[PDB]
Formats: sequence, C-alpha cells, structure tokens
Amino acid sequence: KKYSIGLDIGTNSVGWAVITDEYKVPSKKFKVLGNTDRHSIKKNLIGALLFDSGETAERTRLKRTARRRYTRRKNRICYLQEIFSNEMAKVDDSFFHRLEESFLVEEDKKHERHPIFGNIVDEVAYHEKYPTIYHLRKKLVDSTDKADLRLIYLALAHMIKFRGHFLIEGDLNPDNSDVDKLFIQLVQTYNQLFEENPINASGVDAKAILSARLSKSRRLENLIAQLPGEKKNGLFGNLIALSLGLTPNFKSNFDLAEDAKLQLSKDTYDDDLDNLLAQIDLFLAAKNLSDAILLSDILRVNTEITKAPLSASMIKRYDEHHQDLTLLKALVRQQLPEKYKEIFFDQSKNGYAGYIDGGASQEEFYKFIKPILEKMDGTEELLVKLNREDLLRKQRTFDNGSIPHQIHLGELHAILRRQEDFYPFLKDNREKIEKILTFRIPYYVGPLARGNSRFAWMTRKSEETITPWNFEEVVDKGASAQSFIERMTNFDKNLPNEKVLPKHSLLYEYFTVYNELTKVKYVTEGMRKPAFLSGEQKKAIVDLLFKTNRKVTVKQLKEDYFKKIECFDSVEISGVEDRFNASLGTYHDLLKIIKDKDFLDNEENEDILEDIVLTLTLFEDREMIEERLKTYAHLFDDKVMKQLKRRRYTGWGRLSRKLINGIRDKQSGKTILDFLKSDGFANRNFMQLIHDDSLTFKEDIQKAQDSLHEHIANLAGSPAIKKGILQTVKVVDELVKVMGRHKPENIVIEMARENQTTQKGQKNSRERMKRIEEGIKELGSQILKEHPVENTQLQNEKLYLYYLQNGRDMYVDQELDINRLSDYDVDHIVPQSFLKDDSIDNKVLTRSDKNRGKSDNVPSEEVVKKMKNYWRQLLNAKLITQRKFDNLTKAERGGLSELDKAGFIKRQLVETRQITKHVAQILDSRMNTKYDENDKLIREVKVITLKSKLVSDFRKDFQFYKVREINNYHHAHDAYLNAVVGTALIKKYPKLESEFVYGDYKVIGKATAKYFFYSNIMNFFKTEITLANGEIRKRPLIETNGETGEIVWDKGRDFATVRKVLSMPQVNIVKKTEVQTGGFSKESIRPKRNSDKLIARKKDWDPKKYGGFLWPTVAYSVLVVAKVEKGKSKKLKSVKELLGITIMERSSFEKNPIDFLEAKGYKEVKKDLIIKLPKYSLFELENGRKRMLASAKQLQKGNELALPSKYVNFLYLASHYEKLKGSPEDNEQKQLFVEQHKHYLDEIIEQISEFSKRVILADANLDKVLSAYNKHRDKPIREQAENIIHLFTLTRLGAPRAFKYFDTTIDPKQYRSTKEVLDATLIHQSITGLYETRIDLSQLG
RNA sequence: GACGCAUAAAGAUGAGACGCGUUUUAGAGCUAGAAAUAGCAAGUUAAAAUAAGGCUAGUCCGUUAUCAACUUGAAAAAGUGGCACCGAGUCGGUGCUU
DNA sequence: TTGTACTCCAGCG
DNA sequence: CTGACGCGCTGGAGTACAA
DNA sequence: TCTCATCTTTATGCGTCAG
Ligand SMILES: [Mg+2]
Ligand SMILES: [Mg+2]
Ligand SMILES: [Mg+2]
Ligand SMILES: [Mg+2]
Repeated sequence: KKYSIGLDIGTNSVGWAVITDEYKVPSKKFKVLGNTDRHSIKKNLIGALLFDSGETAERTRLKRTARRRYTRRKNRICYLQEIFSNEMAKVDDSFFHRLEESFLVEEDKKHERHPIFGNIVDEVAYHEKYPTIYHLRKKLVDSTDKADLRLIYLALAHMIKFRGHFLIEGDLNPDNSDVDKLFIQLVQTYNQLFEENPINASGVDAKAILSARLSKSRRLENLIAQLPGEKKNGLFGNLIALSLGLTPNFKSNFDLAEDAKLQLSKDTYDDDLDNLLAQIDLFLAAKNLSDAILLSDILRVNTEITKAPLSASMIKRYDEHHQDLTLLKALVRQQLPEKYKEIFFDQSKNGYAGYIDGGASQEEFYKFIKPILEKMDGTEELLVKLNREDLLRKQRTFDNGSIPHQIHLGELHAILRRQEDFYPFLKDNREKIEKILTFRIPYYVGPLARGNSRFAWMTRKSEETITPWNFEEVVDKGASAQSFIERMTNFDKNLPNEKVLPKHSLLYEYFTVYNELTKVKYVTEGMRKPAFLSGEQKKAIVDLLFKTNRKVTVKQLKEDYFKKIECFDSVEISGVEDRFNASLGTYHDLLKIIKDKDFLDNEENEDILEDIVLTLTLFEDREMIEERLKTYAHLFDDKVMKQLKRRRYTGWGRLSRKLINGIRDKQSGKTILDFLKSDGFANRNFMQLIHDDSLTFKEDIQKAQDSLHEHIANLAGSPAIKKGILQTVKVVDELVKVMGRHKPENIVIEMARENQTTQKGQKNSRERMKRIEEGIKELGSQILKEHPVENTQLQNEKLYLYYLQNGRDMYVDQELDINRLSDYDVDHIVPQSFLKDDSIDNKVLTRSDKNRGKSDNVPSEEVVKKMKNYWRQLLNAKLITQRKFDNLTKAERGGLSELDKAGFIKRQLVETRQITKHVAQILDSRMNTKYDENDKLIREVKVITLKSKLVSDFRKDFQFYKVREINNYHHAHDAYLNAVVGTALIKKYPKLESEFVYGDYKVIGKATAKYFFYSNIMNFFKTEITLANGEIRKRPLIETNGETGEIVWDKGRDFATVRKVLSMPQVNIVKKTEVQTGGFSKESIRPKRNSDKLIARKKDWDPKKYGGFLWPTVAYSVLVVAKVEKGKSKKLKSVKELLGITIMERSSFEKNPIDFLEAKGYKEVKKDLIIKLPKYSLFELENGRKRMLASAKQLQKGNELALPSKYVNFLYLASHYEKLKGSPEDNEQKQLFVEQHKHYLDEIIEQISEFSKRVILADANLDKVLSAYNKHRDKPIREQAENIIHLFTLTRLGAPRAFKYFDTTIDPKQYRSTKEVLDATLIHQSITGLYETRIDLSQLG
C-alpha cells in the first residue's frame, strides 16, 4: 500500500528508489512486449537513469555572433562593390566577377585565372612592384599620381574588410598628431601662456620615456633630470596629468584658471575644460600629446614623414624579415650545411619552412630555432631580435588586435584625398565610404530583423531597408535602447504584471532603510525592556544621520543622537550589527550634484526625481540621456545638468513602485512605506504588512497572481537545468504510474545545501578590500597610497585583478596602467578549450599581445622561470592561492595532460543546486493539487529536502561506504539511503516535520547552533555515542516515536534489510537514448584528396579538388533491410546493416526516407522495417552480454558489474589508509580488518576476470592485467588497492578508456564492429527501465 | 524553507566588434637532366568561404533545450503494462486473479 | 576486396 | 512559549596487415 | 580577446513570514 520515493539528482544522473514503511524495496513481475518469447520479467524498484549533461547556449551564441559578423562583413564588401561598380565597368568590366571567382580552380573558372589584371605579365609586375598590400597602401597614401582604379578598390577593400577595433572613442588623427616632435611647440605654448618666459632647454621627447616603459615613475624623474625643475606638480607640459590621468577626481595642482577635478583625456576629461570653457593652449596640446603617446605605444616608429604609419611599420617588418632571412641563410650555409634541408625545406620540423608553409606559430619557430643561433657564431643581432620577439615577423599576426580603427580611417581618408581629383565619383561619395568603414551597430539596438528573429527587439520608424547611411533616420534608437533593458529585467514577484525599481532609486533606498530601521529596539536604565523606535524618533535619526553620512555605524548613533538628542548616558541597541546594512547613497550623490537639500527633501518633486533616476539607470549614451533629461531644464541650471548626467547607475531591485508606495490600505489609507515610517507601536516591517490579515495588502497580492513542457519553458536561466528537471519529473510520475496511480506519503530529495559554522561562514564571506589590504600590507607596497579605492569599485573584475597583482603584469615584469584597462587582457590560466574554470584562481590580468601569444596552452616554461619569484612573492602574501600557483606553474609538471582534464567542475555543483531547488518546487506544486476553503494546501505528498552531510555521515558511520569507480549503482544506493533517512527522520520527530518538509517552517552563533543541532539529530541511529568529554552513552536498541509507541528503527532487522539491498545485484541502470544534435563535423578543414569521405564545403565545391570537412557526427542509426547491387556481374544481394544518418542528412532522410536510401545505393527497401536507433541504444546478446550503440560503426559496454558489498567496503577501507581522521581505535580496527582480509584482493581480481571473460571479451588485456598483478602482488596494500580501484575502468559501463596499473598502461579495446548486434535482441527501456519492449532482430530479414 | 538588505564565492542569458587560424586559387621558379630525381633560388601577401544551406528575402535565421516502444492525433497532446510469498549474479521460483 | 588492429586527430584568443 | 535530550569522461581517420 | 547590460544558486550577518 503506502510507499515512499527517494531521489538523488545529479547533472548527468538521477537516482530513484521505492521503499515501503518496512524499508524494503518492492519487486514486481513487469509485463514486457515485443516479438520475443519472454512475457514477464522480475524487476526491483530501485535504479538510476544516466544521461549526457545539458550543454549551455554559450557556444551557440558565439557561433551565431560569428555568423552575423561574417554576414555584415560580406555586406560591407557588397556596398563597396556597389559604389564602385559603374566606374569599374569602364576600365575592366569583369574585375569583381574574377574577384568573387578567385577560389575556383582554373578549369572551373569562366574568366582568366589571374584575378586582378587578367593577364600574367601585369600580375607579375604588380607583385614585383607591390610584394604586399602595405606597399600598395603606402604608395596610394603618399604618392600624388593617378593610379589604376583596381588597385584603389583593392586598397580600400583590404581596409574595410580588416578594419580594427573600436575601443577608442576619440578622433585620434594620424596625419599630424603621430609625430613626437610636438614637445617643442608644447613648450612654446607653455612660454606664451605662463607669463614668466622660461628657458626652453628641450631635451629628448617621449621616446626616452618609451625606451624603458610608459609610466609616471620613469617619465617624471626623466623630465625632471633633463630640464631643471621649477614646479613638481605644475611643470605644465608632458605631464602624467596630460598622458595617464590620476586615479581619483582630484583637483588641479597649481591651477591657471580654476581648481577642477582631473582625469585621463579619453572620455571623462571633456567636462574638465570648465576652467576655461565655463569661464569664457596647454590642454589642446595635452590632447595632442596623449594622442601621440597612444600612437607611439601602438606603432613603433616612422623615420621619414608619411600619412600612413601603419603601412610603414609593416614595410619595416617586411624589410627586416628579408634581411634576417638572407643573413640566416648565409650563416646556416657557412656553419651548419646539414641543417639547411631541415629548416628551409622540411615543413614539419617547425623550421622556417614549417613557419611559413607548415602550421608552426611564431613562438614555436622561436623555440625551435633559438638553440641554432646560440650554437653558431655571428647571431648576436638575431638573438636580441628573437628576445624582443621581433625576428622574422609576419604582417598578418596575432598581436594586430591592438591597432584601432582610426588608423585605417585616417589612411582611407588620405587615399580618398589623393585620388579625389582624378576620379570625381570618389569625391562625390567620400563620406559614404568613410561611413562604410566607421559604422557599427550599437549593442542596445541588436539585430536588424523584421519580426522573424527571437533575439531581436528593435523598432523602426519606417519600413525602408537599413543601410549605414540611413540608419539614424530609420531605426528608432530610443525605444530600441529602452527595450534592450526592459526585455531583460525581471518582473516583481508579488506583482507579476509590472516592472521593478532601479537599485539606486530614492524610493527603493527609502524603503530599504525604513524596513531595516523599523525593527531597531533600544534600551537603557530608564525603562525595563527594550522598545521599538517611534516614527518621530525614526524621522529624527534619518534626518540627523542618514542624510549626513554615506555609511553610518551604531557607534555614531549612540554618541551623536542618543547622547545629544533625547539625552541618555548609555543606550544598548538591538536589531542591528555594528554597521547598518542600508544607506541613502543616492541622496548623498544628488546632494553633492544638485547642492539643494530642500529640493530633495520636498514631497511634491519626488516623481521627477524618480523618472530622473529611471532615465539615468536605463540609458548611458550621452545624447540619449540629454534627450530624455531635457524636460527638467526649467528646474535645473545648465551647469548642474552638465554635472548630473554623468551620474551613471546600474542595477535594479526586486520590488515595484505600486507595491511599496502605490497601493493603499482601504481602512488606514497608508502605503507600505507610510506604515514603515510610522505604524504606532506595532512597528511592522515589510513581511508583516504582506502577511498580516488585518491590512488589505494581502488579498490584493493574491488577486495580483497547463502541461509540463510549457511549465518548463517559462522558467528563466540556463537551458541545461531543464534537462535534469524534465528527467527527474518523468522519473517521478513514471514511478507513480508503476504503483497503480497511488501517490506516496513523502518524496525525499537530496538537496545540495550545507550547514557550516558562523565563524567559518563569516571568514569565507568577508569583503575583498580586507584581502587586498592585508596582502599589500604583507608585501609592503604603496599602491593603495597612489591609487585610493573603496570596496565597491572592486566589484569590477579588471580593477580587482589589477589590485590582486599589485599593479604589475605577472607574465612579464612591467608596471601596468590603471586607466588603460581597456587594452589589457584578462585570460584563463587553464584555457577554455581544455577545462571550464572561471574561478579567481584561474584568472590573470595581462597584456594583450602576451595573452594572444599564449594561446590554447598553459603559459610556457620560459615565463615560469622568468616570473616564478614574483609568483611566490604573491603566494606567501596571501594574494594568490596554492591552486593559482599550481595552475600557474603547470608547465613545469608536464603542462596539459589527461589527468588535468579529469575531475569535477563547480558548474556541475551550481547546476545541481539550481536543478534540485526547481525539482522541489515543481514536485510540490504537482503532487499537492487539492485545497479547501480553510486550509490553503493539503499535504498529500510531503516533499522532504535532506542535506548531503546527513547521508554522508550515515554512510561513514555504519560502514556503508561508496566509491564511484566500480559501478553506477551508487546513485540508486544514495537514493535509497535518502529515502530511508528521510522517512526515519520524519517518523522519529513529527514536530521537526516543519524543518524538513518544503513550504513549512518552525516559528554562540545562530549558524553554529543550527550546525550542532543538525549534527546531534543523527545520533538516534547509533547504538553507542561518544560525547565530547570522551565518555560513552547508550540508547535503546529498538527506537520508538516517543510520543507514540509506534516503532521507528530496529537496529537489528532494519540494518540487516539495509545491508541486504546494498548487496542487491539487480539495479535498473538506464542510459538515455538520445538523437545527437549540434555541429555535424569537426571544424578543421582538410586539404584536397582523392578519398570519398571528405564532406563538401559547398554545393559546387567538389572536395576532390577543394578539400572539405571530416569526422561527421551521426544523428542516429537506421536499420535497413534491402538488396545491394554487388559484383561485376551484378546480382541483388539481400543484406541487413546499420547506416548512419548525419546531421545535415537528418532533414533530407526525414523528408523522404525511401529516396534517401535509394540514393545511397540500396534498393527494394522494406519501408516498415526501418528502425530508428539513436545513440546508446541497448542490445542484448548471448550469456547476458549487453552492448550500447555509440554510433553506426562503434559499440559501447553495456553490462554493469554487481560487486558484493563486502568487497566494496574492503576496497574503500584499504585505500585512504591514514586519512580517515576518526579515533585511533577505529583506525586500528580497520587496520586489522584489512590485514586479516588481504585475501579479498585475489577474490576481487577473480570476480573481475570472470566478469570480463563473460561480457567484456578483451582477452589480451585480461592476460596483461593478470600478469601485471602477479608481478606486483608483493606491494603494500595502499598502492595495490588504489590500482584495483583504477582497474574497474575496464569493466565500467560506457566507452572503453585507457587506464593504468602500477607501471603498465593498458590501451582500450575498441568495439569497432556493429555486425553482431544485427541478430541481437533490441531493448526499448522506459524512463525508469521497468517497462521493456524486447525486439528480436534475428527474426527480421 | 521562503522573503528584504549587506558581504561573498561559483555560474548563466543577450547584443555589438576585433585579431588570427584553415582551405582553393593568384604571386611565370632556374639549371643538369632518358630519371626515379639532384643542386640552386624563393618564402612575409591578396581574394573567396568559414557550419551544407532556408524562405516570411531580413545587413534575418540555421550547433541550447525537446526525443524509450506501441495506439489515437496534422501537430500540440492523450492513453497502454495484476497481486502476495520464498529466494538471489544482473533476476529466478511458487500460489490466487480476470 | 573485406575485416581487423594500432596510432593519430580534434578552431582559438 | 513552542521543537530534542548529556555533481564527469571519444568517435572517426589513416596506415598497415589477416583472409 | 574586448565593450555593454541583465539575472541564478549557494554561504554567513541582521529582521520577518504562526499559532
Ligand atoms: Mg547527492
Ligand atoms: Mg589566455
Ligand atoms: Mg550518486
Ligand atoms: Mg541535444
């Protein structure tokens, strides 16, 4: 009759078990279907479902964004071809046609094989005249002659296609500001404006600063040494104020016009010209010098004047590459003649032939070639150029991500200015071409769809086609940027039909303070008991404290209000810690801006304040903010408007305006904030207003308030959790279907919450400012002195990593600049391609080029010996952890390896937590579907949420040990123990039912007391318990309910029962059969070959001539019974095989299976005999041997070894020999137990041998492992038992993997033959696997 | 075991961009050569594609989630499988029931 | 001409 | 004034032999 | 790799949600 459900939910696995009130697992004769002779199968009501983990949409999003970027780049090229087409038809009408056609082979080309000129001699002359594209670019920028229009198009097409980054907002003109000689007119301007006529003893320019590094600590001392110092902070020229602005908004030092705050001249210094622009040049020349130092950082040098410095630098790279190539060839011919064939001809040994023609990168070439220069003579210049990473460089290389788009814009503008006179159409539409370069769709606009994309949100003023020239007059940008945010913020939970407040709203902060404040109780010698603060007292302390301090402690309250106002000698205050958690930060910000306290304290003007904050939180683009905020121009002056629109806010709360201040009680007439301001002597906080039935907010909230799949689709978050939710819900209701539609008494779910100590929790959750402070104090730096910061700005991860590394890069030894974090790079230590780890222990802030070089690898050995001292210097300063140092020094230990990949990631933990919480929610809503007028919900099924510590202690205290390496039976065992502990706990203490059941509630540190309470609950299972004094205590061997004589736990029969079912051999292990979805093949593109296995990259691109993809992914296999035209004298041979349907043939096969099968060469196909066989399809063979269908040409292991529980306990006990950490008598008792039972090892190996000879059929590996055991049978028990722990990989269900013994490494035995399963018995297992449909495939065909 | 705030950690979702990488073609290889080839020279760049493709034809979409078998249903979705006892090598045996 | 067995391959910052 | 008890883990390509 | 935004689940501090 009555029964219970136990669940153990994981990311790749759900465990399930059915128990009775007697803790026994039921067993039934389940009916089986199919054409087989079997009609009934005894199955046990315990098992586990296994499935592949759900993938996140990160990779799909990246592929989609790459697709859109490629489409828009092609559209840019199409616009340029359209704007050139009519003039191009005059000079060579087939130029663009050949340009599209360059990929095709000569016999497939319609035009001549030479793309540009259409004839060989002119093409050779072009390549001799312009070896690279940068020759052509520099020639078109610098020369004044009329060039061929084809070269013009090639130049601007190369410029538009590869356009560079958009991280710089300013103009950054390279025509005149790129020159470093501007120091001399800077000091002329200094002499003119500063009326003292100083001597302009001009020394070296900023190149002397850039010789070592660009920083204040070199520039200031260098310029003070070069010219005599007359004013340290007021030298007025080439300052750090003009180049790399200060960290705070500090006032100007030795001001000329006014004292105003200073910053970097990128985007926040435009409002800092109010010294003169608000009262009506060194600052214009300061902008020029900052632009100059940016260009000299980005670009090396140009000796001869030019308007295209990037092409000049590329030309210098080409010339130095040619000179070094000639020198290297001469030296290698003269000194090592035998090595020339390897370096310059063998393209697989990472030589120069491997660096151009092969796949070797720049650093691999440097590391292979570096010993060659050291052993030969005359290679000193090559050695220093290699140490600077400047030897034999290419032009298209990984560090070209740093050059901004403004350099290409200036070069494009120079080309158009040179060529406008000869071609009038260039001058007619110059701005169109510059717009084709410079246009970029804003992130707040998104895709430009027309109602056919689920990712688009933009609205448009007109239905015209969107071009970069008419983007402003078609796309309504304001509503698009609004809907960029309103589509992403959540609704209010209590009021589901309207939006939440911003975090920095004055109403939200007011509600937060008045919610925290209204429960503060004060006591003194005056009266007997603490009393709540009255509304007048609350208003007085808010006006006296919270509007005068951004952050306030209780000490200031005690010594300033209660000492002075309503004077008392000493007051004790409860309800708050040392610091109030709420603060009126926005009030202080707007008081600092507006300079009108009365304006903020007014009640009538609260709505415009709210809309101002809503605007300032929604929008961030400058024109947009002033567009919305111009309505308030009749209250605010122009300067205070220019200051207020800078106050950027981000973050939104959880409640709505109607909730906190819109709805009113029908009797009292007060809002929720009105009650928090004053509620008489009740002083009710927010939860008390929303749950007291006296106030009328409650039923208003209830008036404010279907199949399973749509109940899943509407819940937000990652789609990966939906897989686990759906699988476990299907498990649950299938189990209810199994037991005759009867609901359980209770469902026990193993939830991943813990309990820990108050001190431990507070130590693990302290603010990161304390971390930075004690680390910097330990290493004794002064970085915090020069760059002040608070705890709030460390939320930004780049600034946090900058303070973590003590202002320096930790890959190379140079000082970082805090104001230029846009170009520095945050990289993962263990790369994203290998292991998913976004922890702070895996993140480095480094320079961009050094990250781009360190690609898809652990940082190499050389940088480890370079910076290993600084890594230890940060390690002992508690700024980086031991895991961070281990990952940083991973290259010393062999680098990337198979062992490094193996392991559990924290994303599994977070995903499991989200899953099991949602499972508890959905099962509670589904199982309890009935209610009455008086009781709001009937507890038909009590969902019980146990924590992992209780079940872990139950396993570790009664020798029910688990390891994951032998079998997947541990999930079912964990589910069973979950159910047993849950039902025994809910039966032993009926008045703790509200603690564990979902939706119910009960009423030294609090967490410490709760942790001890949870620890002391489990003791009633035990027979003898040792108290903390070391003295034992007894409990009855039969446990009872206490309030009733009903019996809850027999330490005899029930322990025998729980031992019986943990040795239970038949456990329903089901691998979910899934049709594969995703990319159809591996992304690597293989060269041309005569093989037929290459996949065509395009419809007209034959892979025999163009290459293509390989390694296709099969969606599912299909059993086909048909005739094959075999033989030269052809006859129709009837035959049955599997055929793999790939991803791109899935739609074609589903559209018409018959035509697709005759397209593959089959004929006379039986239509009704087509069986869809997905991945992990289960088949059954002789002697109970089961094979899982991995693919159409590869099988998998499908049998599970049911090892006895005594061997499992012995294997867990023999390993972890000296790390149990119990008591010495326990440790000794396990020691003698494993020493007198050392013969269990041979029994385990005999069991493994019998199981493998039965179902695995890897005889060679079996002889190998028996011989290797017989070699190492005299080893200590620890290493042995650890290696038989590894040994079950051979017998583990799944794919055959490579394990290892003591020294021998066993290669996997692959089942690359799906011929045997064609005469097998196909098993169609249900979600729980209890219902089966066995189809005998030998009767087919 | 839920909610508001403060401090954490570990993760998700969407948009806009950049730099490489891979492939085919173009960048006339020379000499000795019956040659299988050998010697020498050269190498840095460009185009096109970057999921096949799809139709509502947009500067849009196409790698997440869904998916045992059978009977209905375009699909959505609905429905289909006795119990008790004694045992255990992946489940077996015995006894009532329509 | 068809099955096997052993080793290598796999977009990324 | 409330209850008790001292979370994982490979299929396909390429080359080389048995018939 | 960069720049913008929005969330989620857990761990502590405080308050609260009931009869
Ligand atoms: Mg668990
Ligand atoms: Mg990196
Ligand atoms: Mg488990
Ligand atoms: Mg899928």
